[PDB]
Amino acid sequence: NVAHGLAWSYYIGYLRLILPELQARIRTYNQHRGAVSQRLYILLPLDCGVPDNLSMADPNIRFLDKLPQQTGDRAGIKDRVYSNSIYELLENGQRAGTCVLEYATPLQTLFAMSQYSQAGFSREDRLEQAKLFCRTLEDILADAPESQNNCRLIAYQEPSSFSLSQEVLRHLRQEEKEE
Amino acid sequence: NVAHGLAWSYYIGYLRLILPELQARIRTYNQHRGAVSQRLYILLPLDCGVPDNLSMADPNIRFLDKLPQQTGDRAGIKDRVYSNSIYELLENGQRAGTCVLEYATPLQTLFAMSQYSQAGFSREDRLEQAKLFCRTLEDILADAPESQNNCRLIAYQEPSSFSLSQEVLRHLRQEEKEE
Ligand SMILES: Nc1ncnc2c1ncn2[C@@H]1O[C@@H]2COP(=O)(O)O[C@H]3[C@@H](O)[C@H](n4cnc5c(N)ncnc54)O[C@@H]3COP(=O)(O)O[C@H]2[C@H]1O
Repeated sequence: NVAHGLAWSYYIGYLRLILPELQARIRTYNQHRGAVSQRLYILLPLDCGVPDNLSMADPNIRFLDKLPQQTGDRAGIKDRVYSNSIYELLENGQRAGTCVLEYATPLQTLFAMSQYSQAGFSREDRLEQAKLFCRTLEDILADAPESQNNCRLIAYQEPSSFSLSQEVLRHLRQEEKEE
Repeated sequence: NVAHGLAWSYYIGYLRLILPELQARIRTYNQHRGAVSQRLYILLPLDCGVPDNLSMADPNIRFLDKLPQQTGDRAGIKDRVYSNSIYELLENGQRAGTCVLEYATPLQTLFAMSQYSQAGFSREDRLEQAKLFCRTLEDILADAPESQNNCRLIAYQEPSSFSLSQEVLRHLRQEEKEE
């Protein structure tokens, strides 16, 4: 049940420090083309396949720019930088949305752990732990609307023809339906 | 035993990506006063008290500068920045050493978890988990001399008159004894 600790680490050491400041950074970018959505969209692939370049996971997800970096002193590191990337979502050659998009990195940690023999984490427990991570993280944000309003969890499982851009657009449009 | 997963997360998502590049960044700073030591000194307070400003933990630990930032694309974030701070260690008004110093942030996560009721982590298990983190992390680096040569773990426990700068200097001088 390592996924439980990674979910809490994900919130304590990240979501709870950037999301209270995200709207400010979003509106700052729009001021100083297209309107960036005001939520952090977090990709939770249950197969734990976490590429580093989204464009390689789906060409329709096209990097646009970066937000204004957030900084802060943490654990003896001066000016620890929290940066986020803005992606355009394409659909049949058209820009259907623009949002701050990224994977949940701890799912990449789960994947790596399953390969290290010293970690005592079997390759078979990847899916189960990924789901415990999603469930735990969802339960955490349910008790912190400050952060829940600032992000949407996009958990998915590829069966083999899958569209990641279409998966994001579904959440991005259901959010605009209640805007 | 959440400490086990945080230790592996600490290595997979950090130590294993900066330490192979640390010497290059150290020597770059010395080129482009005093010689910075060529190891990352990581503070592991077993009481899990992890301030964000080292100078507040001990005035003899004085921030000097930052290293050249390392960057890389991780989990959909373009140019994720890994930064490190250089500290001078004072001793009776004299500069006894200079090194890249910082706390192990996951110990700060353990502390926060113990306060959240939803996390199911008792306040009493802080010390035990801190030690499991130290032990686990030490065992990981023993199997990766690439990273072990590039860092020294400084685990300590305050009894109530403690000197943190003197604690670091002891490790910094034992390393120069076999230089
Ligand atoms: N700037 C950022 N950008 C994107 N995501 C961020 C982030 N800061 C935190 N997170 C998310 O939160 C997790 C836990 O962060 P934490 O700092 O407590 O725990 C971190 C931290 O103690 C250490 N670490 C990683 N990157 C670091 C950095 N740039 N500076 C200092 N420590 C770092 O490794 C642990 C695990 O890192 P990991 O990435 O796997 O897991 C991170 C990551 O998924």
